[PDB]
Amino acid sequence: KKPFSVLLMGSDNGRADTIILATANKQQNAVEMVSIPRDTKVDYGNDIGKINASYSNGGPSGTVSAVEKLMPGVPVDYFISINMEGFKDLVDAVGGITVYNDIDLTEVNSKFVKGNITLNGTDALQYVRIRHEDPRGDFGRQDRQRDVIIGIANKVISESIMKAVGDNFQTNMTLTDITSMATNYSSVLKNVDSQELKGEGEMIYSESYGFDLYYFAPDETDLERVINMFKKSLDIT
Repeated sequence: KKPFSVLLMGSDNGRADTIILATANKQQNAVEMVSIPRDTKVDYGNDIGKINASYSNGGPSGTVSAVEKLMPGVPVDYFISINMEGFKDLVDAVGGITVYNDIDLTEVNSKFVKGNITLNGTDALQYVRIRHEDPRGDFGRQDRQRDVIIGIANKVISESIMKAVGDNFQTNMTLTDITSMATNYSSVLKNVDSQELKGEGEMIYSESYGFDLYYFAPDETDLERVINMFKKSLDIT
């Protein structure tokens, strides 16, 4: 059971407003996720850009190509993109997820109490989009993002639900693909470590628009740490 990767995407011309790369490994028995910031700078040649805009080129496959260029060593095996509608459905189509909420967030929704809570599509999205209310800042939105993704995955392993979500869901994976994963990599959900690519933001003037835009310069040092980590996650050929 060779380990594999899958680029998780969240949309909303079109853009990839959330980009998460993940690796599952039966041996190591763990999931390794990395959320690359949506503003990550990318060269086109001659013209710079934000990684989230790689969606414009060929839909999702485009972003996949941007993540692979951004991670030369690392190979992206599968991809799965959903817009927010597709998200809401997906959660309900699986009966709603369940997650451990770290902090009292009842000021956003009475259900966002402490401990394990159950959320339906709408409620899950309201959970994930929280911000000011969570004292943990970006890492906070990051945990919550993670929790919902694993919460959705623990349900999936307990299908033709790709009909209830349909058009808002896109994956190069097949039906027999998901099947094999639930029946072989189920264990990989025991250990799940997600982290955010470290770097710095910067304002670089734009010739087309007429002003400075925002870009994220990932730390060259950490980019390798995570690149090699992913290679070690997939057993470098």
